[PDB]
Amino acid sequence: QECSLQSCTQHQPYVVDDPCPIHFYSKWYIRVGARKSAPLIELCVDEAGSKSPIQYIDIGNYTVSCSPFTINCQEPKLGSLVVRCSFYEDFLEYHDVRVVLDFI
Ligand SMILES: [Ca+2]
Ligand SMILES: [Ca+2]
Repeated sequence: QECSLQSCTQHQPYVVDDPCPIHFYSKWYIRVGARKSAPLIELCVDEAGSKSPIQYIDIGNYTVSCSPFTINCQEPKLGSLVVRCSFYEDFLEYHDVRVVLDFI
């Protein structure tokens, strides 16, 4: 699975369905420009055991929450929305799943 198609209300908050299978850890990124060779921008940061959206001056209010991960329902302006799914016993064994949105 390389992409996940999900449905939500355009421009309103949406808890993203995590496509990572059992025994995989999830981390959310934007892949800049949807270009494989480009940087991955991490969307959430852990502080004192809780996760919060990184306040990028540019990204705006795209990330509504990291408890749970919640976006405004739209494609990111800066690139693709990607979750990295990492196997619980081998962090070098992972697969990235791009999330794309249909609108209701
Ligand atoms: Ca990617
Ligand atoms: Ca073993």
